[PDB]
Amino acid sequence: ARWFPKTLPCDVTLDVSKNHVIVDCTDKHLTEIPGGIPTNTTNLTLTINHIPDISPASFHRLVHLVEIDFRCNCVPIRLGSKSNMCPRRLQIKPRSFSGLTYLKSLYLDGNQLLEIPQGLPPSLQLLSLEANNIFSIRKEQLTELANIEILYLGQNCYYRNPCYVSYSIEKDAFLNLTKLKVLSLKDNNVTTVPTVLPSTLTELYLYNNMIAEIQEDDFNNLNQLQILDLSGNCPRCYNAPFPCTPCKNNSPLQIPVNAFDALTELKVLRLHSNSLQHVPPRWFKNINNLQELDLSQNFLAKEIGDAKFLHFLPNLIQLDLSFNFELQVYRASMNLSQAFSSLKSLKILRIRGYVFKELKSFQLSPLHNLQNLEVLDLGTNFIKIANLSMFKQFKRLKVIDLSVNKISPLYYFRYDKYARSCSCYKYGQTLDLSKNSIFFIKSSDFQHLSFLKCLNLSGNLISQTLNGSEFQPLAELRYLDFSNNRLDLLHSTAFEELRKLEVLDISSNSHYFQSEGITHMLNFTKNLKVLQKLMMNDNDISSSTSRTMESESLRTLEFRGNHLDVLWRDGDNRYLQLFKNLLKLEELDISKNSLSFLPSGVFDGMPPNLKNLSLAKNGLKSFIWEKLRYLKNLETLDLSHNQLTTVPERLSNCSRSLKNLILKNNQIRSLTKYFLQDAFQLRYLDLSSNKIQMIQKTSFPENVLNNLKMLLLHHNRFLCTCDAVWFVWWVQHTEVTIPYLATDVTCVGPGAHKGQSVISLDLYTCEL
Amino acid sequence: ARWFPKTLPCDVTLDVSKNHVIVDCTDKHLTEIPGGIPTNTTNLTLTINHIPDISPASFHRLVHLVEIDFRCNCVPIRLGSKSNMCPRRLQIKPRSFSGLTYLKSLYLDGNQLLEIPQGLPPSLQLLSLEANNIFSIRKEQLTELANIEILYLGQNCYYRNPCYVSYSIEKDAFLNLTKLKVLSLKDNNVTTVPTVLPSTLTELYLYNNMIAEIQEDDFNNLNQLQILDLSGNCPRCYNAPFPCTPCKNNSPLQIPVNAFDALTELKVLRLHSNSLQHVPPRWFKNINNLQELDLSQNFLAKEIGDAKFLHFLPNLIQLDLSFNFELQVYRASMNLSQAFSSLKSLKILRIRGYVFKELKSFQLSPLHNLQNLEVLDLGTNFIKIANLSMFKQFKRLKVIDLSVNKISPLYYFRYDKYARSCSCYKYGQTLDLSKNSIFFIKSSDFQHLSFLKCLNLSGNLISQTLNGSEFQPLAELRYLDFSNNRLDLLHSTAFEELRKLEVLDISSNSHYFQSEGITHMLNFTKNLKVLQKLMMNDNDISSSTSRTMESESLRTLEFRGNHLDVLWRDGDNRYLQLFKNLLKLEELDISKNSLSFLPSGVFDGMPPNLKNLSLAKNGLKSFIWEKLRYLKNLETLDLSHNQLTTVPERLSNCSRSLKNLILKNNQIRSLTKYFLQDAFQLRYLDLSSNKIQMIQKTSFPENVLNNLKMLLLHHNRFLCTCDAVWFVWWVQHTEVTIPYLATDVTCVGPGAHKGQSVISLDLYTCEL
Ligand SMILES: *[C@@H]1O[C@H](CO)[C@@H](O[C@@H]2O[C@H](CO)[C@@H](O[C@@H]3O[C@H](CO)[C@@H](O)[C@H](O)[C@@H]3O)[C@H](O)[C@H]2NC(C)=O)[C@H](O)[C@H]1NC(C)=O
Ligand SMILES: CCC[C@@H](CCO)Nc1nc(N)nc2cnn(Cc3ncc(C4CCN(C5CCOCC5)CC4)cc3OC)c12
Ligand SMILES: CCC[C@@H](CCO)Nc1nc(N)nc2cnn(Cc3ncc(C4CCN(C5CCOCC5)CC4)cc3OC)c12
Ligand SMILES: *[C@@H]1O[C@H](CO)[C@@H](O[C@@H]2O[C@H](CO)[C@@H](O)[C@H](O)[C@H]2NC(C)=O)[C@H](O)[C@H]1NC(C)=O
Ligand SMILES: *[C@@H]1O[C@H](CO)[C@@H](O[C@@H]2O[C@H](CO)[C@@H](O)[C@H](O)[C@H]2NC(C)=O)[C@H](O)[C@H]1NC(C)=O
Ligand SMILES: *[C@@H]1O[C@H](CO)[C@@H](O[C@@H]2O[C@H](CO)[C@@H](O)[C@H](O)[C@H]2NC(C)=O)[C@H](O)[C@H]1NC(C)=O
Ligand SMILES: *[C@@H]1O[C@H](CO)[C@@H](O)[C@H](O)[C@H]1NC(C)=O
Ligand SMILES: *[C@@H]1O[C@H](CO)[C@@H](O)[C@H](O)[C@H]1NC(C)=O
Ligand SMILES: *[C@@H]1O[C@H](CO)[C@@H](O)[C@H](O)[C@H]1NC(C)=O
Ligand SMILES: *[C@@H]1O[C@H](CO)[C@@H](O)[C@H](O)[C@H]1NC(C)=O
Ligand SMILES: *[C@@H]1O[C@H](CO)[C@@H](O)[C@H](O)[C@H]1NC(C)=O
Ligand SMILES: *[C@@H]1O[C@H](CO)[C@@H](O)[C@H](O)[C@H]1NC(C)=O
Ligand SMILES: *[C@@H]1O[C@H](CO)[C@@H](O)[C@H](O)[C@H]1NC(C)=O
Ligand SMILES: *[C@@H]1O[C@H](CO)[C@@H](O)[C@H](O)[C@H]1NC(C)=O
Ligand SMILES: *[C@@H]1O[C@H](CO)[C@@H](O)[C@H](O)[C@H]1NC(C)=O
Ligand SMILES: *[C@@H]1O[C@H](CO)[C@@H](O)[C@H](O)[C@H]1NC(C)=O
Ligand SMILES: *[C@@H]1O[C@H](CO)[C@@H](O)[C@H](O)[C@H]1NC(C)=O
Ligand SMILES: *[C@@H]1O[C@H](CO)[C@@H](O)[C@H](O)[C@H]1NC(C)=O
Ligand SMILES: *[C@@H]1O[C@H](CO)[C@@H](O)[C@H](O)[C@H]1NC(C)=O
Ligand SMILES: *[C@@H]1O[C@H](CO)[C@@H](O)[C@H](O)[C@H]1NC(C)=O
Repeated sequence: ARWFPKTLPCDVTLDVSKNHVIVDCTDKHLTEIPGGIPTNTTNLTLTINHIPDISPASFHRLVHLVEIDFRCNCVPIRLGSKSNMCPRRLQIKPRSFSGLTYLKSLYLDGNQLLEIPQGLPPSLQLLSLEANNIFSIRKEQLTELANIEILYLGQNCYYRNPCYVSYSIEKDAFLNLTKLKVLSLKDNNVTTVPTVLPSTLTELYLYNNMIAEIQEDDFNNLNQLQILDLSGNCPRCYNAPFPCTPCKNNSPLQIPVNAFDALTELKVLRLHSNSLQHVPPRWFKNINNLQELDLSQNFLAKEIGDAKFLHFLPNLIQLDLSFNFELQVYRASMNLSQAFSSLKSLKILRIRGYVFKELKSFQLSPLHNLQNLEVLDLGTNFIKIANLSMFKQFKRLKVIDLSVNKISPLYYFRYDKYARSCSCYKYGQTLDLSKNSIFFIKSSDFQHLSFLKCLNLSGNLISQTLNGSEFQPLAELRYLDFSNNRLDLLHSTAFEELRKLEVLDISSNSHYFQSEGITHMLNFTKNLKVLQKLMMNDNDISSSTSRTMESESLRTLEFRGNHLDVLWRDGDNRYLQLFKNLLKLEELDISKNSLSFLPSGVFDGMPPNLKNLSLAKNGLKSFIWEKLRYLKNLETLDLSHNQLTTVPERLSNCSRSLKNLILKNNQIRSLTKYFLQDAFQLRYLDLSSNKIQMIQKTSFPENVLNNLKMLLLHHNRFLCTCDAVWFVWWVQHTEVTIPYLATDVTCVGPGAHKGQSVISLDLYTCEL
Repeated sequence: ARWFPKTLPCDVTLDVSKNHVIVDCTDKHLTEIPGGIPTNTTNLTLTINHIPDISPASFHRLVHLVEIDFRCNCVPIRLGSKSNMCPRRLQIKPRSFSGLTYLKSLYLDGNQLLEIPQGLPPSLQLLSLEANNIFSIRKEQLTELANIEILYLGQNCYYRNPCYVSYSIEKDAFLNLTKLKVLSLKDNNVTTVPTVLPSTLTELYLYNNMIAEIQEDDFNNLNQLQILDLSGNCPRCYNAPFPCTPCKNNSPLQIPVNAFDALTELKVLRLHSNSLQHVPPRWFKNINNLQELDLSQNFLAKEIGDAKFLHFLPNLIQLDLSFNFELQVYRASMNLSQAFSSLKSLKILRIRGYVFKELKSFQLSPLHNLQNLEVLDLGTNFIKIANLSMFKQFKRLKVIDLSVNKISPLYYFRYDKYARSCSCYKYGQTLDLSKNSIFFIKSSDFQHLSFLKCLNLSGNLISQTLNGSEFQPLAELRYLDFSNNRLDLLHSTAFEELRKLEVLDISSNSHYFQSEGITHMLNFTKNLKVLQKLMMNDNDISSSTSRTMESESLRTLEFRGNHLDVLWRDGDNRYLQLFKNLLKLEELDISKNSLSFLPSGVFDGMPPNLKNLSLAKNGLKSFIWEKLRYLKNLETLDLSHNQLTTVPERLSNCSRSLKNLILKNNQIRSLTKYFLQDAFQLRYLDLSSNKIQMIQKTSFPENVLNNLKMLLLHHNRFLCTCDAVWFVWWVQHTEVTIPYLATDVTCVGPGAHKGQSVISLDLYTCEL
């Protein structure tokens, strides 16, 4: 179909709507900028490569460039790879970017640059220089950036990329940048807030620095500021998973009471990890539109009980007061101030790491009349006693998170959560009791909680024989996550009281299935009349008392990580019809079941409307492809990560309906003579990570290839001799999507073509 | 330096003491018996091969053969592999074994033979024909076996190898075999006990058959019988993991009261899975020397309460009454008859699967004065309540097994446990409480059990902050298995009360290490003054409050399955000396820790007496070999299953003490010019499963190679051209142990030599 093959090692996407010709060369092991890049290229990306220098020859013909994303070409030694370390820093010669008069964005992050690149065009609106060795900002170096709007200079002096000296900023360095909206000097060893900053700033990030005190003048002219982040200045270092140095004498970040007076348009204020002991109400005197306030990782345990500053925050949407506990005090109860009732517009409230022994209904009374409250997160508190019926006065809430607690009958601790690199809530009211010490359950525990749509009891100590009476009040429940427990299916009436249950997860409940002679009733699904999805993964199921699983509604069953090779032992025909009576079953995942072979009767004993079947990671050494005729509605068949050596003689003769066939990571050395002859329903074929040497025209007919949405042939043992004249010509001139063509579709031999891509091959010698 | 290379594909071991020249060809993918087998061969083994026939040419010149082990050459379709199924049964032509006048043993198991091979020598003492299609025994066919002593004919007609008809045995078929000591007709569809059997029988096995009734005459002349096994005749099929057909009307195996009268020398009687409801005392009237009695998988729950037959068994050593529960009764208590006190010589008593709610001290009173009692196993009983202090009257016992129970504050079910294929008890008194519902522990729980030397609390629900007061009475404890629990190391005083503790297993206690911000005190080892081995595997440890683990006695630490890549994050120098203060540490396993690279300071921060270190399954892309100089007492270094591409330039310049280096399963394509030059201390090197093409004398000097105990070079990409002239010659003429030489040390190329072994290569063309 194509007259000229695309030999460039980059993915070229055209977007005529926004007029962008995008060339993506991300992680293509390039030591030079490749030749033949389109002249109309607007967005050129060369991220994760080993190009040692940039010169006027680099973007000589690409005058229409609007963005250059030249990131991580010489990433610092500690942040980057150790197998392929950068020998020398990126060298930018003069007049490299001056000729590109249309350049709006330029990312030169992770390149070990010592200074700000000079000679940049006046049309540049965004400049990113993160993870470099630029630790001294001078006014003369910023003169070229007259029209810059976004400027990232962070991660230039911190534990992962040290500079061994304090960050220096000349007085009024950013002042004459009259269009600067976003400025970020995060993770830089900055000692004072740089002044005078331009009034047009909308976002300012000075987090994870050595700023010990804020002056009252530091933000006197930032009347258009929306986001301010002064986190990690005098940090709370208890259990920090990174080198953490707190301020001397355990003092907090000293912020004057009138420091935020000029910030009338402030929406987000992040004071995370600042060792604050008090929050003065005077801070929020002129801040009426504050929507997000993060006060996590401070010493505000006593302040949570008084918190007079909450009366000055009626438009606050998000409030975070996590990990504020007194280092050596295990409180008896949580004391929330009555001022929390004045937070009329609050939707999310997170108070993790408060650390208290007992939660009571009256302790959450300041939160009763907060009509817009959606999320109440009291996780990681080590709560031992909590009457779950107290949440009957919180029916309007979407999520009630009590995860990681001791109730019985990396986000807040990571150094930089916005670091740049080179679920059942949709069902309704969720009550998360995951990672808890609940060992026994009864109907009275879930009393007055009939409104719940999802209950996550994952990671608990429940080692009970459920008989259909432990969740009687949970009538509206649609999702129950019972994973990482010790479910004992002695009675087939387990879970029957949950009549509106659509999804049940009983994965990683292997305990009773590991010991011999224990009764297991897998026929418990018959009583659940509206169950759509069931997961019983990693349960090590090798035996069952019941021979059949019945259900008139189940559409998806995940039986991964079990021992169906033991149940379907050759000669034992008892469990071959285990999934047959699941009449509406469309998806069955029976991967990771040690099935070296499939006995006769497994295909006949499959349900009638089965569409997607996965036999992946089983170690299958043989497969009777002709047996796929029994599976009349088969669309997807996943046989990845197996030891299969051959493909069927004629795939169309094995299955009339098969659309998607995944054979990746197998021992296939050759395809049959007429493999895809008349396979008209086939739309996707994966033969990657195999040992295929030759592919002929008869095996891949054109009428079948043209209907394919994608064909994967990468990581194969292709021999590129004159016998492979058809395959090399077809691959080069086809319009079929074949991923990784110019990076992992390689000739293993003969001699000269070893390690060469098939897309850049020229077999003119085979026709003289 | 051998003069003639050993090209035979079998391991030839010489034993001049017993004149045995052993030739082992087990699993060598042979389609013919290989040529050049030594003439003095006594023991020839050809197990797991595809040799289609045996003829007089097979053992023509091997006249000194005392044993032929020709097993699993045509294994039945259901028992064997499906990728390489046998096309036709093994064909034995006439006069194949008649010429071998010294043949004493002949195993022809798993070959689909239809009849007993005829023309065998008169010197044969053992003949095994298991897993074949011989289901009709005639007297004329056993004429040739006049001097046979051992004869296995089982597994010829069962679910894994059916015959579709009952097993037929002619009357007095084995009677004239006047030397027959062992006879086994197990798993054969046998309907009646064959009569008259020869009086010289010492062992008889008729288990897993259709014998519904025993006649009083069946064993009237077996006065020399020691072992009798009539198990699996009228079996108990509840939760059987194999096709199980019980006798009609739930009737047991009908055994007359005087059936065992002539068995005066009987030592072992196995009546497992016979659906017995009563055990008449009259059975053991003339059996005074019975030592083992297996009555498991029967319906003897009520009989355990009366058991008058135990008065006729004073010399019984082992008694098994497991899985005798009434299918639908959960008893309140265990009722053991007072007749158990008359078992003076009993050492092992197993009563698993009795199924009862509460164990009380007085219920075990019949076992108080049994002075020789060593093992009391009451596992798989679902016991909910049991005062552990009751075992104070059982100090003499070696093991008290209460595994798989509900106590809170494949052997019995496999078809044939003797099927032929093609721990802390040494410390002292063990109390096994594994796989139980114990969620909380205190000193009073282990009161009066100071005598215990090992306590296995593995697989329990303990989610407690141990502070050194939960095991105060356990003063003599040397081993504590606390694996598969939820250990919370809040206090560094955990386990300190166990002062004589030598081994501590806290593996698979990942729960609290998975959630952020939780305090973890790994320095708890300092208080344990005699701890020799500590295992903290699969705990997902990514953070720690303490920076150093201290111990003046710990010799072995297993830290597998953790996140040392997170603790030793580049730039974070805080946990690099975590294992340094473990001064007597000789073994450290830090495999499976996601360590793609080792930061600088890990080697310097290692303990001084570290002998063996494992960095296996880490995904290591690079390794600074020169850093091994810090580890001055290093003998073993295991870097298996990693992504290392190169070996050091000079291994001698890296380590002066390294004896064993394991580099299996890596991406090494070539060795450095002078790799093992002057590395005289090396005694073991593994370079198997790598991509090495060439090995020259400069990289592998002979003075260093000759001192090696073993050198593994299998599964490599060896190119066998004239440049590899030295490697092929050395490998052919060396006495150094290289395993898998004539099976997996193969030439990948060029053309002609593809798939050929290097041992059978002839490079005479490279020297003309
Ligand atoms: C962040 O900036 C501070 C400076 O504001 C850096 O601190 C300084 O770091 C250097 C190098 O580690 C220290 O110098 C050394 O001092 C020792 C002890 O006197 C001496 O033996 C060495 O030869 C060397 O001179 C210096 O004392 C230290 N100053 C202070 C006040 O701490 C810090 O390294 C920077 N961190 C990062 C990650 O960039
Ligand atoms: C080795 C034991 C294997 C298995 C055997 C179960 O058949 N037992 C068990 N299997 C599993 N997975 N968990 C447990 C927990 N405890 N038990 C013992 C047990 N608990 C209850 C009964 C009921 C007794 C009363 N019965 C009736 C009640 C009235 O309407 C008719 C049934 C229901 C079972 C019988 C019983 O054992 C005999 C278990
Ligand atoms: C997110 C919480 C992380 C961590 C914080 C503590 O490291 N807490 C915890 N870490 C871990 N692994 N487990 C648990 C279980 N409960 N808690 C809460 C808790 N329990 C006890 C105390 C004692 C209070 C009294 N104190 C005494 C010591 C001696 O001088 C007198 C006071 C000992 C600790 C303090 C405390 O939290 C403040 C845990
Ligand atoms: C090509 O470069 C332009 C200019 O940098 C990118 O434009 C940004 O697009 C996003 C999404 O529409 C906007 O939010 C930004 O405001 C745009 N930036 C500027 C400076 O206009 C564009 O995304 C790039 N194309 C691709 C595919 O990455
Ligand atoms: C070689 O064959 C002889 C004869 O079958 C084997 O001898 C048996 O050895 C075991 C101990 O290993 C004794 O218990 C048997 O009584 C011996 N049988 C006979 C008939 O004497 C010998 O083990 C074989 N050698 C090897 C290495 O397998
Ligand atoms: C065990 O022997 C019995 C006969 O004693 C076999 O039973 C017959 O099997 C055939 C084939 O399935 C049936 O047509 C007969 O009706 C069966 N007869 C009876 C009485 O059951 C049985 O198949 C044999 N089993 C094995 C595993 O060899
Ligand atoms: C809550 O804390 C305040 C101090 O911040 C204290 O005065 C008050 O008594 C506390 N409330 C309760 C119920 O303990
Ligand atoms: C739990 O709280 C409910 C009221 O919400 C009450 O009826 C019930 O008795 C309480 N249960 C316990 C065990 O305190
Ligand atoms: C339950 O919580 C666990 C974490 O504790 C999480 O992995 C899982 O996805 C949750 N369940 C649902 C349905 O979201
Ligand atoms: C269900 O189990 C509970 C708790 O053991 C019990 O009270 C109840 O009677 C049981 N109901 C049935 C029908 O088995
Ligand atoms: C499950 O199977 C058992 C027999 O093994 C039967 O008694 C029980 O009624 C079955 N349960 C259902 C829901 O079909
Ligand atoms: C087919 O089912 C598999 C699971 O077996 C799933 O991962 C895949 O997304 C499904 N594809 C379609 C098109 O439904
Ligand atoms: C398979 O192909 C053969 C030969 O054309 C034909 O006889 C047979 O009916 C086909 N079966 C199916 C299911 O297509
Ligand atoms: C033990 O069982 C016998 C019947 O076998 C019965 O007579 C006796 O009362 C039982 N003992 C107890 C304590 O229940
Ligand atoms: C456990 O038994 C001992 C006697 O061996 C007794 O002193 C103790 O009180 C008992 N404890 C309980 C909880 O029954
Ligand atoms: C404890 O029991 C488990 C099985 O429940 C076993 O794997 C482990 O080896 C036992 N511990 C010891 C020290 O033998
Ligand atoms: C140890 O913990 C127990 C509770 O398990 C407590 O009674 C005791 O006072 C504690 N001792 C110390 C020294 O902390
Ligand atoms: C463990 O370290 C903590 C500080 O992190 C210290 O308080 C405690 O004494 C240490 N324990 C031991 C046994 O060294
Ligand atoms: C590992 O070290 C132990 C001593 O701690 C030693 O006995 C053992 O032989 C070593 N393993 C190997 C493979 O050398
Ligand atoms: C050992 O290696 C170091 C580092 O490459 C090198 O400087 C030194 O010369 C080597 N030792 C010898 C004896 O060559």
